[PDB]
Amino acid sequence: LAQRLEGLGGIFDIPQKETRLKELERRLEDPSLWNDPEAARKVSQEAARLRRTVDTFRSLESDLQGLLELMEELPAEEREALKPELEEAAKKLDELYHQTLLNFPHAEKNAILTIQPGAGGTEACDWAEMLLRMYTRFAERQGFQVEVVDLTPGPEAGIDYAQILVKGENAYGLLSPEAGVHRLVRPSPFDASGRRHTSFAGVEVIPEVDEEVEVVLKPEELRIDVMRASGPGGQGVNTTDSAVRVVHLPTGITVTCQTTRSQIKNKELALKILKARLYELERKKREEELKALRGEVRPIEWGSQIRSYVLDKNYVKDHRTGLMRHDPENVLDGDLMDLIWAGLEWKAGRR
Repeated sequence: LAQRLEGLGGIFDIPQKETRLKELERRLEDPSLWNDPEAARKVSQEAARLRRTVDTFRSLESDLQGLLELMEELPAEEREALKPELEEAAKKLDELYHQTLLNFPHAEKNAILTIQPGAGGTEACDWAEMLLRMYTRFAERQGFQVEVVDLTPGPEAGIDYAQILVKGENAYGLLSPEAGVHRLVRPSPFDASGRRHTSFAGVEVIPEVDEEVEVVLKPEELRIDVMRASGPGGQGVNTTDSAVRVVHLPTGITVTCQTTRSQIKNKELALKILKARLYELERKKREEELKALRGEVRPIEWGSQIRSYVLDKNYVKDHRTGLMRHDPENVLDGDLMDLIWAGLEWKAGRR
């Protein structure tokens, strides 16, 4: 299959677009439309990378009969001058594949992940907090920083809403195939009869883009509110603390943010998120469009849960990818990579 990566890694169409990014950049009247010349050198990496693909499969296929020398002799002065080029290769292969699985759009950008319970009652709020812990642990073990933009606790337990900002390379991309509905099956700690409950929570992920590509906001298009959760009776120093709710009147889109103390840094974040949600509202719409042009029915949508975590029977099962894991306790503690790559491939495989 890594043989067929060169299959949909496009290597017959890509060897022709390379000698193109250069010609448009050769004419002196290129920087006339500035927004095109800046993405012709960046896209020209794909011009040089393909040779880096054949050059690596030739270097790789050395191994197809390279260790023939070492399996015939063990010391190797000349051969170990080629093997340290194989780990730059063995690890250049994974890279390639995982590199190609990550190039969409904004795959590179940080991520804004949001969780809200669905049906199930108290069970669903606990489940939502569980997913939050899962993604927080996921970030943790990946070297990403997490900024709890907001976190609304639930009536009786768990959370009623949560929204985080995961900062790190390809946060969006990696987390992107996780957007969807998640189903939980197990007996509820909240119900005395050991009756299995079924609970749901949905997860969203959009990317935190570059604000330059984002619209600009009219102060008169917003309604800033400074909120103080709700202190039980004691509202003396609780009359003005630090959380701000920005509303975007034209849409009704709203963003709340209690990350820090400085009420002024929070407005900044609330607005950084808000901007990105509008940006998302656009793309979503700019795509409901190409359907107008030869798109009369339903595209490709998955209604029920994308993944199931059924604990009393000890397995986690991704219904799209098909990947089944027997250690839900690990999945639930952050170990998500294998579920992700698989999702990325399932998503790629359909573009």
